Amino acid sequence: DIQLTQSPDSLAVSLGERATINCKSSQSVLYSSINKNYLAWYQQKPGQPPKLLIYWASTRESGVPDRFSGSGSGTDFTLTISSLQAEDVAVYYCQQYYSTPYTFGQGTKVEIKRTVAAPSVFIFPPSDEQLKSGTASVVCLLNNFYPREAKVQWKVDNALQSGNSQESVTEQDSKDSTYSLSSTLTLSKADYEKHKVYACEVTHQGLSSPVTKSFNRGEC
Amino acid sequence: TNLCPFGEVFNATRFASVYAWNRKRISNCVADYSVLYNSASFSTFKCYGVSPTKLNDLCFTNVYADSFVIRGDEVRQIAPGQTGKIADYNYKLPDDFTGCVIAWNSNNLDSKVGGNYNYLYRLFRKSNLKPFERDISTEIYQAGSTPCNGVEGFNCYFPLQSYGFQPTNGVGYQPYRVVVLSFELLHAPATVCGPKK
Amino acid sequence: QMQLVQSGTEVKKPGESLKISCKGSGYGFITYWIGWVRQMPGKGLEWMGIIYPGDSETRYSPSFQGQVTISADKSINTAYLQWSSLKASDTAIYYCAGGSGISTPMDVWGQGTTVTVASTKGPSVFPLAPSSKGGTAALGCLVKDYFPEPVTVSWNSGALTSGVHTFPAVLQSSGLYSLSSVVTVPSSSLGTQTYICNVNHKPSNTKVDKKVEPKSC
Repeated sequence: DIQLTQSPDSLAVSLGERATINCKSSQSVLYSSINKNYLAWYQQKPGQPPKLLIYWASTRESGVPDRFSGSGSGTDFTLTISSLQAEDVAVYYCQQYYSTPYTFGQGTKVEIKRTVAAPSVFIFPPSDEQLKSGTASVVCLLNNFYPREAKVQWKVDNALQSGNSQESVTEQDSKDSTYSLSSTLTLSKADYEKHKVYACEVTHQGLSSPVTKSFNRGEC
Repeated sequence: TNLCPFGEVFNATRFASVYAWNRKRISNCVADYSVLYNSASFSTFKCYGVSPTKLNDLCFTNVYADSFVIRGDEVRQIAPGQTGKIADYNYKLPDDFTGCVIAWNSNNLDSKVGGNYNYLYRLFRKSNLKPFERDISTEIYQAGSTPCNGVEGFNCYFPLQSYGFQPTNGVGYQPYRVVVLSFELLHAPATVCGPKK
Repeated sequence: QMQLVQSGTEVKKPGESLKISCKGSGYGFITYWIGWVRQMPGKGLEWMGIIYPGDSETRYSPSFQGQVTISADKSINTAYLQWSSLKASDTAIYYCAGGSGISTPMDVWGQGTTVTVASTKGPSVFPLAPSSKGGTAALGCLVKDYFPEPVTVSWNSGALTSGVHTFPAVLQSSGLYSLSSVVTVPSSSLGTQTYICNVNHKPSNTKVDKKVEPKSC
């Protein structure tokens, strides 16, 4: 029973440069009859079925660019994307097909590395419709930035909020290699009408100091 | 011009008993394996270690075609890791087998009204076959303490039985023809290539 | 050559049984083994088992031994995979995948079938209305309190894709999904151009078109 560890788990590399992913198997996968290692590489993108890119360690499936290549023997294998491109961002798995049960690695995510960029920040107050139903959702948007790391702090009348908000981040944009982020503050209609200043404070690398955005309840 | 002669293996008029299984060596030709898999006239096409749809741009040092006769219930016995009369005493595959097992019914071909009795199998041997071994010996099998002297008798068996292929037989007691394509790659030239390279 | 067509998407209730199919279209199907892979939301690939339809030889992965049944019907080049009792934890996409040969690469896949086990709810849609406060300004729509995934969103009936971000859904602690779609647009557009977000939720049979505009004050 054969187990595979990939690494790294995440990998950022600049447009045009070379990504290498490693795969370790806990046992050999060499057939002697034909001198060939029984290991494949797949790529997967959202909403799509795995694509096969390389089999027998180091052979290229149809429809795969020449910049993909595989090597290795015994227990150490490598996928190499040279001249990384935009559409090459994706998750990559190594599978062994030496015997059943067949097994995959845990997956390596591959992103592009670009120059820092500060987010455009917006904030939205709850609709009036949502407030009829007794909840209040305060959204903060951070648009088109990188890198992904970014402290976002909710404040309500200048009180720091905690464990009443969730974040969500987009796929890296294909064209410009940016992310965007939503944070969302939830509280009761009662609790939202008790305070005045709703503020979202963004810290980031591309901002030399924290940007805040705010509104006062029921103004415009 | 020099296509590989899979015809004269798969469409041979007479086959061979499983104990005396036949091997054809394939060499200095180009193999069109699509002829195989685009046929609508097999019941089983089980490939281990290789994808027959992906070896017409590949080359091997040698290809072997093994041909013989068995019975329905026995086809699932030509296959790595198997045991039974045929896997143990007749024809053995290795556990790291690389190649295909192709099989079809041959009742129209290998049955008579009187009962086909020219296809034989081995019924005992003093030990299991090694992979790709072939025993054709007809020495009496000694099943008890007392030694036979090439004589059939008590606890002393002749070691081949016939199959009883009658056209009215049950679905899996009829005969199937079998071909076993096996592939090697050495540190020596290749001579067996797909039409693509 | 071979294509694998898979059965459509399934919303079941916990307890119920389920059979999904994957039908091989192409010559040579005699040589094909078919495998089943599970992908749970957000997670990697798990191989579940494989079957050779010619004689219905079946291997499983120790994680799926007992828990599912991979059958096949060789007269219609179809493979099946089936539970007798679905749990919540069976929510996932299921890909069938084929190669001529065993111990060969899986080199053809179906586009997956998604299984939901769990009950349905439709989304509330609220406007995120832009600020007044020269440059460009942002709006969009909160899509809140639905199950399960997915919703699709587009803008102006699909006539504004530029500059849009629809965000991955997150599970609220009420067990329901919420999610935001936003677009940025020039700031002089908000007097003139109309902004509608269309929200589909197939599983609940809901379609919402929502009007978005500045809050008059």
